[PDB]
Amino acid sequence: QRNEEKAQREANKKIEKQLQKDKQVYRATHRLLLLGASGIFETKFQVDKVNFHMFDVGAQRDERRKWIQCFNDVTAIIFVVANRLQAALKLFDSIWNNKWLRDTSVILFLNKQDLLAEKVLAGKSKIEDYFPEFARYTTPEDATPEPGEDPRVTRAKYFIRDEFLRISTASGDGRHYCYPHFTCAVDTENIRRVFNDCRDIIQRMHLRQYELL
Amino acid sequence: QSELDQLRQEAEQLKNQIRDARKACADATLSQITNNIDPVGRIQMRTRRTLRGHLAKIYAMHWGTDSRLLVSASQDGKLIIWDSYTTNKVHAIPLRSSWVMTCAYAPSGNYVACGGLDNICSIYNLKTREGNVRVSRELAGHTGYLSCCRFLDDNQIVTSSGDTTCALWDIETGQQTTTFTGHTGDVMSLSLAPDTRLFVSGACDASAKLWDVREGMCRQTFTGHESDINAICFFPNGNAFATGSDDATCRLFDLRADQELMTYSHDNIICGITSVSFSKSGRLLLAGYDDFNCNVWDALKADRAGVLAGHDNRVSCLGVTDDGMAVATGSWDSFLKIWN
Amino acid sequence: VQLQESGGGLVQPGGSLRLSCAASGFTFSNYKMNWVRQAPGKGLEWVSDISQSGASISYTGSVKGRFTISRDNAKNTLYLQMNSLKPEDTAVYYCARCPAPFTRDCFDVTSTTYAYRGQGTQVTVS
Amino acid sequence: NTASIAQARKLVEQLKMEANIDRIKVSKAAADLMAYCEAHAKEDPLLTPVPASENPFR
Amino acid sequence: TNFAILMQVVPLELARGHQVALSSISYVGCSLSVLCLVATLVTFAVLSSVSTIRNQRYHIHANLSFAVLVAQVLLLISFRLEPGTTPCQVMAVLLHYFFLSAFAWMLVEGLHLYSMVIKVFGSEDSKHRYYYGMGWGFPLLICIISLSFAMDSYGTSNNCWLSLASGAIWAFVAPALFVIVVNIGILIAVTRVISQISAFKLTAKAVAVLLPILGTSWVFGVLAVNGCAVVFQYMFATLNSLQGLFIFLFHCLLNSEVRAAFKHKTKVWSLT
Ligand SMILES: CCCCCCCCCCCCCCCC(=O)O
Repeated sequence: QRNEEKAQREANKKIEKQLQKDKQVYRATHRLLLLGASGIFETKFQVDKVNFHMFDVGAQRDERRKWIQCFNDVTAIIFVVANRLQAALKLFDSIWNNKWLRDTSVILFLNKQDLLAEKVLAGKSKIEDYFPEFARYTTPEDATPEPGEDPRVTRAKYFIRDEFLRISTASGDGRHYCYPHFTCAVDTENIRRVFNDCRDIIQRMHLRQYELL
Repeated sequence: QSELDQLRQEAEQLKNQIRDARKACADATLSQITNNIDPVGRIQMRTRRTLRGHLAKIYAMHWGTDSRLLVSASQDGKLIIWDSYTTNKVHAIPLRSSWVMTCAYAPSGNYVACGGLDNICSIYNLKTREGNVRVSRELAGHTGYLSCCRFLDDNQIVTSSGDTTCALWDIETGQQTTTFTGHTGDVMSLSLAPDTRLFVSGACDASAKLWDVREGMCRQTFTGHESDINAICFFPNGNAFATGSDDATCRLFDLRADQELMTYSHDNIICGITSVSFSKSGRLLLAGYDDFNCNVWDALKADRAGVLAGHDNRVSCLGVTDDGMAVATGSWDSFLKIWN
Repeated sequence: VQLQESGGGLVQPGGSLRLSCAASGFTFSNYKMNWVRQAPGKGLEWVSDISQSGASISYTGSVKGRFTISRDNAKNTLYLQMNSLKPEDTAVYYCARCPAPFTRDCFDVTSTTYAYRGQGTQVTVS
Repeated sequence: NTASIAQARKLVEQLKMEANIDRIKVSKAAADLMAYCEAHAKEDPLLTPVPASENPFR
Repeated sequence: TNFAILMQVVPLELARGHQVALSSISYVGCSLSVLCLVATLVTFAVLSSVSTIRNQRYHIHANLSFAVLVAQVLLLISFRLEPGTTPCQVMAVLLHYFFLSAFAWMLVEGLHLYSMVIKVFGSEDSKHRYYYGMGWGFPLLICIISLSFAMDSYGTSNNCWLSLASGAIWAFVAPALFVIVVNIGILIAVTRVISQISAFKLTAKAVAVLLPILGTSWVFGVLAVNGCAVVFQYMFATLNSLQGLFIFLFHCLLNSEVRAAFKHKTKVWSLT
């Protein structure tokens, strides 16, 4: 009875076409993992006619040790940072140095840019209490301070940026990079920043496939 | 509090009593009992079939009871039902959530299950007379992700969660019958006994527990591992089970002895076990690894008697046919090979 | 896997205290270790860490220069020495172990759910 | 700390119940495993050389 | 007869001594290039089981290597055919088609590099049909146009190559010139984008790697017009005859992906 054998081949050739059709949709979209310091949330946005797919695992536990391995083929990890700072630094350590996430780039987002301006002015909770090195940190002068903020805030922000970059450009020896950024509670251009950073990530990955960079 | 300290001391005393009882139980060791058995020799297995068609990494795999059809789960949101003999795909089930970490093939061949970060176990009816494959039930009672799901019968299913709890569901009504609480970390693997009355569950607390399905209660707790238990697998006779971990060791425990017997580890292996399986006779213990390989241990004498190689990324799933004719290994390179 | 801690107690401010942890069940020379703490009415905070051979040590800023960590591989014990304590340094100190051997990453500050952590010892300054 | 004492009580009850179980010597469990392996060795395709005539994958 | 006859439109003759050296360079480079393209093709055939090798950029490299291999073998056989006969004409047709196929595949590689580096998104789309078509079929169409209009302009020449006294030689130079110009533009854009994210040796390595696949080393041969370009002919011959060696060195041996795949394959084979 070769009828079953030919029907099986026909079904194979029917679902192979569907797999080919779904391959383009899978490849043309870019996955992102959003995490900070029903059970899973999916956000779909497109900018400049390229599709993105953002994820927010906020209905699970704090042991982000077994399911963080699922996000290794993701193009980038959006790390949002609001002693929560030290916890964020250690989480970024673990994410950077994980042997399965050695090829996944991280796009930082240092929020509370306007919230720290009043916090430093009040002086109730000095940053030097938690980070003693801040008492001798000077701005590298290759900065872009926005006219309207005292040098204290534009030094504080670059302090956390330098801490994260000290974590980043020190170890790992992997095909991945970190992209710091500063955001606020009123801007809506963060999607453009994510788009540009992802463009850079896939650009560098392609260049390294050609072994140029 | 005084009551809490006294109760903790009492628990420590019973832990010491259990340790003393186990020590007195271990008159001899399996290593010194199995020295008069001829070694199996060198086991060479070749990739008979390489099954392509997955886009993302294969995270789970399960054979069928007929040793012909096997299902595969991938991070792109697909469940492909392959035909091993002819390398022909039979079904391509698209999943609602792309992040799927488990898949179970019913013994009757009528249903297939899947689950992952969606926190939901979904049963798919393959027969689907006068229609295509569709979701039959959507079991949702777990606060954490599903790591493993297994079918006891065609009507009821057992699942593991990342919320430190195993569950026994009733698919017809879609409700929890019993909850298996008692762990302290994420449950990562299940293995049902040949008689569907007992099942073991590994976890991230370096402990494997023996559960009774009907009574909904523990019977034994096996603690001999240093790190998280990733894979678990019963012996064919149901009187023992192997346990893989992240400390490069895959030990063998007994239910009647209630303690470990033999540790299967090598100094050259510094990776972690992701899959443990047994041969039909139980002499060979196949084990996955993070070094892109798969070692064929000898269950009676803890020596390496074969290496399966050919995977670019880590093997994340391994299975042996009930016939015992072929072994299937799936890796993160979107490939799935069959060795025999 | 057992981690029994000791050496705590009430210490006058500006004093000294030496906590020790006894490790049994695992090869102490293969696992990076940690010292965590939980202040009353707060969450778990990371204090220090140490590598497999003791080459790499980090602190949490507020304890930098006053606390030192050391491990003895032969005796399977790990110490944390506290110098010039302050009332702010009162908490239950736990000795967490990183989940896997030969790994540089450690997810070990989980909210009262980490399996490879000790019962902890109380250190009070007054 | 009612939750903590409840969890400790549950753990104590579990240990009480687990400490009362019948245990056979390892010299018997290993013998049982060896006997099972020796009895089922003849029906293990992976262990014994599988003939190519009845092998479905070649 | 030498390699420089491929892209010389002016009828210049060199004094004895240059011809002998150029012929020796042509033989040595062509043989060392075919024996090396065979290696770079068997390496791909062996390593095709690896996931990284199974992308689209290795289709282009495999087909380009095959085109250059057959073209150089045919030219080597064509250096001895007693020109002015039927085998000479058929060899001329085959050489024309295969060299245009090589240039079309170099253009394919340039476009793929443009679609991966400059236009970062959209590269994962499957354009196998378009690439294969514009690589193989278009040289066939250009040959069909060249045939039936300049058929007598193939065997009737000093060497077994389409003539340069009837204007039919531009059927090879003009597509080659277009390919070279487009690839130079793409290479300039890629150099700019690699220098932007490099803030000199990194750019030099990129240009060295991109020289063989993009085929921008053929511009030397078309610059022999005035008559004092014997050095230019020398560079053209000795730098485009070793194209297979350069391809194997920069795209089959110094490639990290290929080396890693070979290491994995040899650790698999060692377990047997
Ligand atoms: C949709 C295409 C996916 C990838 C398909 C396989 C690509 C790698 C193999 C290409 C080269 C095959 C062997 C060439 C040998 C030769 O030309 O002599």
